[PDB]
Amino acid sequence: SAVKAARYGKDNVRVYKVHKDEKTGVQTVYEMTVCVLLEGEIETSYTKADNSVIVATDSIKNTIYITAKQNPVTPPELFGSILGTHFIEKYNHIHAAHVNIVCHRWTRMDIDGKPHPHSFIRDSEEKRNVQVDVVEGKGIDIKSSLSGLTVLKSTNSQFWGFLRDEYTTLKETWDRILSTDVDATWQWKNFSGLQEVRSHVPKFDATWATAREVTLKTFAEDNSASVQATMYKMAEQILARQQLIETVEYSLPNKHYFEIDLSWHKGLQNTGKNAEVFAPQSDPNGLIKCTVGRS
Amino acid sequence: SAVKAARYGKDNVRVYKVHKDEKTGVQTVYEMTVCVLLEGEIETSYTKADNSVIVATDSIKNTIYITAKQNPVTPPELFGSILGTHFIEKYNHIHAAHVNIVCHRWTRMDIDGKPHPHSFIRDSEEKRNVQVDVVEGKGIDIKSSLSGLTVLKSTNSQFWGFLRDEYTTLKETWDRILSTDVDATWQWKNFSGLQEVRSHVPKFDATWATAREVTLKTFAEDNSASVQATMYKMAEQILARQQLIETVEYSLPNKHYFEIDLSWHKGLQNTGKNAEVFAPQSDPNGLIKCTVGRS
Amino acid sequence: SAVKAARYGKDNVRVYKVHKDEKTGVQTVYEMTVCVLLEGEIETSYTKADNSVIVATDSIKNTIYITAKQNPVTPPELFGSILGTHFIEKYNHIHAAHVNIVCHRWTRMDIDGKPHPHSFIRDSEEKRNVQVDVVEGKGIDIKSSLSGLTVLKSTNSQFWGFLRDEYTTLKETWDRILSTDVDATWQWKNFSGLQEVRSHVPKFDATWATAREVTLKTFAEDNSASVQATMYKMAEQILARQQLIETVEYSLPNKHYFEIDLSWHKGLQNTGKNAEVFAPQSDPNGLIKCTVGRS
Amino acid sequence: SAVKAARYGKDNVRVYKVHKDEKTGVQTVYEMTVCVLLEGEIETSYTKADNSVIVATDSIKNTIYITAKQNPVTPPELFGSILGTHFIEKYNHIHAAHVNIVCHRWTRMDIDGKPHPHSFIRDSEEKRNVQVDVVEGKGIDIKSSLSGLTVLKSTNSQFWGFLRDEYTTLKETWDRILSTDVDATWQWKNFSGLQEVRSHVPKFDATWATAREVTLKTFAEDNSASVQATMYKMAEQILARQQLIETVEYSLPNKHYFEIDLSWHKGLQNTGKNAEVFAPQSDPNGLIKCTVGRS
Ligand SMILES: O=c1[nH]c(=O)c2nn[nH]c2[nH]1
Ligand SMILES: O=c1[nH]c(=O)c2nn[nH]c2[nH]1
Ligand SMILES: O=c1[nH]c(=O)c2nn[nH]c2[nH]1
Ligand SMILES: O=c1[nH]c(=O)c2nn[nH]c2[nH]1
Ligand code: NA
Ligand code: NA
Ligand code: NA
Ligand code: NA
Repeated sequence: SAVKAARYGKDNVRVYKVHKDEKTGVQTVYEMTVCVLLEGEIETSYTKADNSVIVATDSIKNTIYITAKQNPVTPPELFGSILGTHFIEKYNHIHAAHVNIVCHRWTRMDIDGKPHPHSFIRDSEEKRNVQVDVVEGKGIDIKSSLSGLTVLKSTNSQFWGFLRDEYTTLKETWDRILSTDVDATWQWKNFSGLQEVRSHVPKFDATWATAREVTLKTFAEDNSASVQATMYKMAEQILARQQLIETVEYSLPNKHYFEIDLSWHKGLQNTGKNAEVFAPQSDPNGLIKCTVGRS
Repeated sequence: SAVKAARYGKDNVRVYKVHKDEKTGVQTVYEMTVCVLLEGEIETSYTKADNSVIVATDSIKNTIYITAKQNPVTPPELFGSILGTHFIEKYNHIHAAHVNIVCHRWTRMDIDGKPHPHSFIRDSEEKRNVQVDVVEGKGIDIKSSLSGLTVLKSTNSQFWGFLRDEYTTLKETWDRILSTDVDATWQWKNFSGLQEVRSHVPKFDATWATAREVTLKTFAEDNSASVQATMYKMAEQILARQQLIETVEYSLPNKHYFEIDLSWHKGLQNTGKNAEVFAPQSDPNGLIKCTVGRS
Repeated sequence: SAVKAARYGKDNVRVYKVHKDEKTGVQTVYEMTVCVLLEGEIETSYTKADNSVIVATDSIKNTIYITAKQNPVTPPELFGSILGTHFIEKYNHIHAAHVNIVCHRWTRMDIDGKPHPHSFIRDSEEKRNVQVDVVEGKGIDIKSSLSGLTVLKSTNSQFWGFLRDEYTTLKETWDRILSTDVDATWQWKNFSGLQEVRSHVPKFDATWATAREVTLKTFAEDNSASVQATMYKMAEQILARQQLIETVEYSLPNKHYFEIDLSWHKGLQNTGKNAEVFAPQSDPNGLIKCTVGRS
Repeated sequence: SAVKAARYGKDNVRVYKVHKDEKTGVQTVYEMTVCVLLEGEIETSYTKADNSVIVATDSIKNTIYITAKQNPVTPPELFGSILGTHFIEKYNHIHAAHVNIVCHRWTRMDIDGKPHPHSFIRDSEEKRNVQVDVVEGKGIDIKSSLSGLTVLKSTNSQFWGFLRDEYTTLKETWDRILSTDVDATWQWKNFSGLQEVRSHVPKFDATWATAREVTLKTFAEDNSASVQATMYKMAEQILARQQLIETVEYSLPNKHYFEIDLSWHKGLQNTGKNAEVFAPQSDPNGLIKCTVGRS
């Protein structure tokens, strides 16, 4: 037997950082969960009990904190690139670093219509994420995403004209509820290294905001023919607005809300045009994915 | 042996309701999870296998949907009171109904600065809840709450002057992070029945809003001496603003964020006045509770 | 306003302890999650920012570890009683301690048919719990429980003869699936203090084992008329076998498995006597409770 | 823009099946959660709102139930292969089916030392899983796994001789706790189609049992030099015992248990040889992966 692939590191490293403006007194907080996995010439730790090639996972944890102390942690694409580059430059035998960062929301509170200098609310479970793969001699590959964005529209969704055979019971519909949790990923063109990532820093926050805005506006405004058709419209728009993106991937569950026939009870009408009360279904759920790239 | 207490019913009943304004085209959605447990002369179902006294839990589920079809589901204090009263009036041998409702957030989307007629976002995991106990001959007892409101302030929290003995290692501090998940409950004066609950309908939403506003403003503005002192200030204010409330209860975890000493690494300064990077602690956590009533 | 009730302490304190037999080389592990909440003359910490009355929650955490170092942690009824008594004896102004312990399963591995001296498996998510309330001048109240015991029987469950009215759609049945997660609590007679708890130490593990054995055998063997009737049989037996128990409480969800009518597809028969494939329902669920005491 | 990749289907389909032996009266239950995602000539559903190419996700759900009614659901490798093959054969334009199955434990109860004919316990949260990819013209690729197997050993784990630099604080150790949740995957050689999968049916359960047995015995008996070294030993053995396996992958968290220094309290000794009470750490955790194949 032989080691075909190996990686190891530290997962679930929670990090908080505060920035304090001495002039204005305003404080800004960042909170993330970080995972770093390393690859390189480490097979002998597996096959020969040779620990000399192991950068201890505990040391990786220390490094994340030190790096956060000495560098900006925003945008996460930059922080991830700095963190990954550190490992491949510092250790001769480490040739790839894989950094995943989940950013948690701490939104500044408005108290009596004015922004508070040091108080924050977790205003959503929505996350902003990055995956950064730093590979020696091959540059920096970055996938940015948003996830956990939960939305619902109560009308202006349709689903008709699908395949019908002996396995089909679903009725065609011209008016249904559509609800989903959005997971959207945009993949950046490969960067040559840190200098290039730094050159594009302003684009990271702007592209996240664009992806979010396009997702929300398209969801709200599209008279949806299917989840498939609506998600494609979202992806097309994002690719149009940022040329440094190579692909956009969406993964959308279809979180079903079922009509409840109450006609058995005093002829109560609660279906079709009369539907007011519905049963949200926890499971099963449709799951629709697509990756959109350039012609 | 004897049955000392018994209750039974249906839990985890998910309900969605839509209101459609025909004039304006605006739609409004409500989503809840409902639990109803009944008590009464039902001991023989336990001791003698006498199912004749059992209103089937499946029938309770049907009743929740029917009641939602035929009545307002907002404010939840009203819906809960209607639902509970139904069971005690309809069934001679059922003498108490216990209704718990969790309301989920579906906040209207703003698209290009204007409110969208039929699109919504789950803008937080914060819940608004009610517990309604409807007891035959004893009226309606209602406890309203908010829960899952997660906040953090990065300064203006202190904790010093606590008891010090041979079990104490905690250092006194004049500047720390304070973060919590707020669970706040206000207990209404007993109502005589549905007519009285209906008479006070406008007070329910207003009191929820007040409790939320007081919680946020007090958290943000108090230079906190302890979680204990800050939460008391919140409760005092709520009781002052709504005379129909008898008690306010808060249950607050103290979600710790620890300093990280980095001095071992090149004399890096990251404690006290120099603290920028912290380690959020998943567990353990302080847990502070208090119930405040009138003199 | 006035403080009507207050308690505070540390929750989610994870503790592991190992016992090493020097003679045999056998090791035994215990893992628990502990919560301790205190009450006493502490109102001024809330109303006056008087921290002098506060035993810091951090100190409570330290105390749990120290107490685990210096005492047996099994049975948990004993450990909880020791821990609670410590706080009321040590601090003049603390008058009640509320200790909750969740015990996690670490079951010794069998390797090649023999018990391994130091390797363990989490063989179930089932917990053994205690709630110990130690109140100055009022002794020690202990509630022992098991929870998270998930079982299913595929036949020998019935449900017929329930109330039928205009809210009822449920069909009577003489053969259904019954599945539940068992939560069973037995309440001990009040103990005068630690000496008395110590006097009964052997009864704690024995009564837990009896409660578990009775629950499993009754579930498996009863041709169940309802969840209500089966759970009463369990409680009756436990009370018969341990005279120091005052009450037994069961809380059982009815985790529904629905028939799937497949007759629309080539006349496939999958209902009644022909039912083979079912749809487990995540929600809603029945919830049945009862507290059984002595005549 | 163009569709680069697309797949869609139904996730979280819960399925239960019962087998009833008419001769012996013994019943056997199976419970699974199934996901099926399809690929093929479906791009126009995304780009042109052409639903004619969509096999509705609801129909996929129906198909899972029908297929479970008409076929064995064990071993899951077989059921998954049948289910996947159905979609590629039935629909001309569907060219790949991706089937994921999670099998839940329902272990027959022993009552008074004898196996009960129709009562079961969820004796662990451990799962047995399969991923089956059925691709038209390319056969059937099967990855079998176990996951959620949680183990702990209290001694006979070491970790010393790792890299030490200015980022390192971890002390070398010759005696520590090792605890992990095992995720182990074995990848079968490609099968040409259903006939070949059927030919190997007995090997599936046997290989699962072997993988489990090897994992447990190796964990218990290895005087572990590192997680890396121990996991390699496991993988090597599995590959030796089943020639139809091409690779074995392990993913193991290192769930840390920290010593607690209590020396500040009355010189209490609880470190090194005196360590009895430890603090289990919820996060962060080491994460160690490896894929082992043949020379
Ligand atoms: O077994 C281990 N492997 C590692 O890579 C490691 N790093 N810290 N502790 C460790 N333990
Ligand atoms: O055992 C049961 N008890 C009940 O109260 C009930 N209601 N519906 N099905 C039921 N099953
Ligand atoms: O606000 C606090 N209250 C307390 O009781 C406490 N104990 N430790 N830290 C604390 N912080
Ligand atoms: O938008 C949808 N897409 C689908 O593929 C589907 N299948 N059932 N309902 C559906 N809705
Ligand atoms: Na390198
Ligand atoms: Na009544
Ligand atoms: Na006392
Ligand atoms: Na095909």
